[PDB]
Amino acid sequence: TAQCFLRVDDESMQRFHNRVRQILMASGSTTFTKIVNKWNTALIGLMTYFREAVV
Amino acid sequence: LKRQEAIAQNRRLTLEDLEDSWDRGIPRINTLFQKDRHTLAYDKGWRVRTDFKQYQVLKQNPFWWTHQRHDGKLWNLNNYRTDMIQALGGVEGILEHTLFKGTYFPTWEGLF
Amino acid sequence: MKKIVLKVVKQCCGTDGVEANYIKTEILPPFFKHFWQHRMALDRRNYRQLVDTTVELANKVGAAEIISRIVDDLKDEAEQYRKMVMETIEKIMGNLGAADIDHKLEEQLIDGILYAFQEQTTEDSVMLNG
Amino acid sequence: NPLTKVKLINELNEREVQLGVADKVSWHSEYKDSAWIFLGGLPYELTEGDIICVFSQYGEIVNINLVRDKKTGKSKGFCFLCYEDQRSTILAVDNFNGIKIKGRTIRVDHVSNYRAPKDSEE
Amino acid sequence: CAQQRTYEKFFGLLAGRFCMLKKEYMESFEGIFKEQYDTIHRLETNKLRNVAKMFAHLLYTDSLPWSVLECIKLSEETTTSSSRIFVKIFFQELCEYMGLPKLNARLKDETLQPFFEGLLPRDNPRNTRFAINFFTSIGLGGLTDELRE
Amino acid sequence: DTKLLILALERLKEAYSVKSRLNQSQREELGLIEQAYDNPHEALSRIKRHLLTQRA
Amino acid sequence: VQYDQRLFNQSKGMDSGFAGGEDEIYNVYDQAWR
Amino acid sequence: DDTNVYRVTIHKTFEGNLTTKPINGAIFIFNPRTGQLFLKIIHTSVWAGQKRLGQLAKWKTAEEVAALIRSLPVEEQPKQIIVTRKGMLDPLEVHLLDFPNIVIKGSELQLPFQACLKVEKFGDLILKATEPQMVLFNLYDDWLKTISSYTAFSRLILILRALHVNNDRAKVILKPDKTTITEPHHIWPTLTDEEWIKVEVQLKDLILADYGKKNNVNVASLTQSEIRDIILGMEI
Amino acid sequence: KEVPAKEKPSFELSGALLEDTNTFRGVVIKYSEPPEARIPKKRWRLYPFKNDEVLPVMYIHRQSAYLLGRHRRIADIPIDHPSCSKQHAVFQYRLVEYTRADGTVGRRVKPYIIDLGSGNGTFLNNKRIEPQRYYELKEKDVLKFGFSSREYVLL
Amino acid sequence: GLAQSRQQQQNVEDAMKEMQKPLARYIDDEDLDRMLREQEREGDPMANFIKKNKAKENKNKKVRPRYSGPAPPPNRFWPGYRWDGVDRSNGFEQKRFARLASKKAVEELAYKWSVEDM
Repeated sequence: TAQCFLRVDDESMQRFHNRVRQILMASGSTTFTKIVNKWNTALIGLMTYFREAVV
Repeated sequence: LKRQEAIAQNRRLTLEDLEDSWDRGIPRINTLFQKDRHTLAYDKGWRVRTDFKQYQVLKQNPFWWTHQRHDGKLWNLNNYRTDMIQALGGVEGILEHTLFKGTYFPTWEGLF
Repeated sequence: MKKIVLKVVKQCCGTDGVEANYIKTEILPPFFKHFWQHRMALDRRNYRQLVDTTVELANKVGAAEIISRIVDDLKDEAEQYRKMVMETIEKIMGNLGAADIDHKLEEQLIDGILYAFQEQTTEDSVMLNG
Repeated sequence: NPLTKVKLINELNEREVQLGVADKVSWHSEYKDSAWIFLGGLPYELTEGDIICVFSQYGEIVNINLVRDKKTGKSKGFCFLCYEDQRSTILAVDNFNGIKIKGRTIRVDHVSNYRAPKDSEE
Repeated sequence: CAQQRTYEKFFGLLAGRFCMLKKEYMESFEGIFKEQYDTIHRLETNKLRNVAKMFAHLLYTDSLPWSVLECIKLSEETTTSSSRIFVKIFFQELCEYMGLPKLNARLKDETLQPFFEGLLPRDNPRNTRFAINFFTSIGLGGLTDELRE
Repeated sequence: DTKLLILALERLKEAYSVKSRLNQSQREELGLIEQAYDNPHEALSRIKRHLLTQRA
Repeated sequence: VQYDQRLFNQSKGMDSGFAGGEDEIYNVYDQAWR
Repeated sequence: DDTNVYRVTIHKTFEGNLTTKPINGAIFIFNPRTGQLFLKIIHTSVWAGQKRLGQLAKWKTAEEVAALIRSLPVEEQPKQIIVTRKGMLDPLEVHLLDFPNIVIKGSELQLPFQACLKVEKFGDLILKATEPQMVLFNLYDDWLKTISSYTAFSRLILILRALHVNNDRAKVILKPDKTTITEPHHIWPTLTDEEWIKVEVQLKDLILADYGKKNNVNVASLTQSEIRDIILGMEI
Repeated sequence: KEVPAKEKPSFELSGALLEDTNTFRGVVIKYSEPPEARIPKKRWRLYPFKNDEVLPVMYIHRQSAYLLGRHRRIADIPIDHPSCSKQHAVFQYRLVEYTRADGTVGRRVKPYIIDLGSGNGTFLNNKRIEPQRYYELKEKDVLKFGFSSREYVLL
Repeated sequence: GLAQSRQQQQNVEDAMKEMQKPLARYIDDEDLDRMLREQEREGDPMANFIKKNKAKENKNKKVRPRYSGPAPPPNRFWPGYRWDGVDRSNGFEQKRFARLASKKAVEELAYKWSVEDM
């Protein structure tokens, strides 16, 4: 009957940008595999809730 | 349909929950068949307490909308690693890293 | 009754009466046929009594006659049976010695105890002292 | 003494499940090529048909042997059951041990050699 | 496409993008269909579904000639199992895209339609009765007629 | 009754996976959690003791 | 309904697996590699 | 491997007598690092006109081997060649004058490439040929994506030795179920790792059982160094 | 020649093996509930009438099965009737598949009655019933305890 | 009684797989495309078109009849259950089934516990 077009709200991408900003801050107090694992947890926490919205 | 078929007949669900591959459905059917069904069925009122746990212990959770023992693992990324291997070759690090002065390692599959 | 006759074989062969060829002709072949099993190594009162009889049987008969009949059992897929064979070997070789073992037997026992050392699961130290 | 062997055979299986013994060396590779099992502690009100009905759950007994006395008796308490397959004897000695039927408990063991009129322990 | 867990509509889109881009892709690709159904007994119960919906998606979005169905042989003597539940989820899954009416017509209304053996087997009162029974069981029954006089 | 208390204690135990932790407060938190583990009924009635008469 | 015992007890828990908010402890890739 | 350059089939003619037919032969060259199998055809037409046919193949082989060395590029030619039992150290020495830096060595690692004539895709290719085609096949089918060349060699020579000592049960072991399909561009079946090592265990049990049946030796009475010496083919 | 032997085997059922499974505290009960036996989902009550007027009322919505007999020791529903066996007839609910006029299919609660093979037999509608089959009970039908006529009506 | 029959069946299958069939079977094979057309393949509306009802013929390994269709408990070794096998045991099948399921769960949690800080 209809079509549903989807985009990501600006507060969500702002929250993810500030998220990776604090992992850049925490890079100086932890190692490299820890901040890459933290990047990965943030990327699953974005993408598995933003599956069709990331495209 | 298969539950009412097994009630109408007198058989047992031996391996007929395998056509749906044991990990399908948005509640992920293997959540029902686990160790803690009778206790985690009494954990009602969830997915909202985890969102209020941003007003608790300082580790910010990116998983406020789910936890695996009630709605299940909603994604199984397992073959992305294997396709990363097949995209960079199975010798993706052995030519680069000195495995040769690690020991005499001829196999590189028992490495831990 | 297996436990009772396993205790009887120990104390009935140690003084003067039975000789070597008598035992190694008709006493020990059914002893290795019917008693060296997996069910007797499980019960500890049957686990200890087998090796405690086999010590005196090796005192009466000899070293390599018993060992060369149970040296091929060190490559089994059971841990407790290999532990029983290892306790048998350690008690015979600590009581009797190793002069009776020739060049046709020592590589078998060394390879067996190395293969038992490679594939043990529990944190026991009886194989270490063996 | 008449029913502590039930506890002994139960502690064997408990030690097998405790130590983590695989099926290749879990006491049943020593009793191969034999579908005969010995029974112990049966009540005297049991016929051959009831024994077939209670032990045909894991396969029908091909060869039954009750210890029927010569002239003055009816039964003693022992029984021999020869199934089709040896795994049926495995499941029968692992599952039908420790149960009770009308009072006195029964026990299941292996035979592995040949049938005998009286050699076992009452 | 045949192997991704649950089917992803992304493939009947890339696939279609080719399948109407250059003339060749549609021809080759259709060849893959006719080739495909007439085996379809190897992969089953999953890949069978992903591939079935794969083709239903092409038909629905077109970019594929409506006559690929000349190969589908509706028999119930000569259909075999996994073939049968290939075509099941095929129509049943194509059902809602087109809806029943817009399918019912486009299945038939095209005039030139009689290329197939799928529905039109107006032949002996066996595979004719078997069609009706099948499409009633698959739960569409959007086309059923009386050829029994 | 125990089937909810064990849920609450595991809900509290989930937030403690790293062990670079603090000096007194959260270590005695996990100590009280494991004391409630070793004795469910003692903490179960201690909740009731806090639950009838304590409001300051 | 007679459920089989093989389907039962295949996974324990009452935790999450996504443990709290500690984003350093490798939640992904549930099974092994070799 | 140049053992199967000459081989005689078993047949019965229209007469009752028995004779020999010098049918076509094979030359095996194997690379254990990648799995490449260079299979050279020796047609029947060179088996007529020449004399001492059982002694001239050792001189006819090395010319085609040197032509293969000249045909392949610089980075792919070998620095060492491990031949079979010695009849070719001096012919390869006089034929490799254009490439002096290649070492020719005869070792104790004999390999049953004659068991490679027992598989069917090699067998119909070696029997039906009208030209020295010089085919280039692969034995490490899809193993390098998961395992190394080391485990691949340790699997391949065991399966080939099992096919050599008994083609019957080593043929039925490689198809353990009725769902053991083989893609046309490969020669080995496709199956999971647990049944890979299961097939490995039962084929080394086949080899040890054939040894214990041939020489009347207790299998459990052999040390694992001796089991290694049997499983590689050491002269005992 | 008089007999083969004076002893011989049996091959007959003892009471004991059947008894341990089905216990009235002093005796075995015949009638294990069939697999589709379930709680009645309709309102149902068995009313006894001595002569057409109310005596007790037995609520049948509680259990899947109900036993008829001579004393409240054994059977769920007892009668002061000297020519009723201890086990007389059994009331049994079941789920069966059904089809309605429209062709719609599904699971229906049906109650049934079966004689136990009691010493004096049983009757429905003032007509004798055969033993060893579940008869379909219909609303208002009369149950009675012995092959002719009796001092109590059950509805 | 039946283990020797199983040995005869596996030896005749061994003979037909060895003396007539090649070393590797392909996709076509003239046997597998027949078995693929003879699969069950649930989700088929044509099942009730040719079958009346799931009746009970003389479906047994021998000529003698077989036990009816209630549900027996599983016993890890798929048996020839007949002549009144009504679910009496000491509880050894269910206990070790729960043990092996718990082992398969704790190896999954132990891999997690080992992979934490890597």
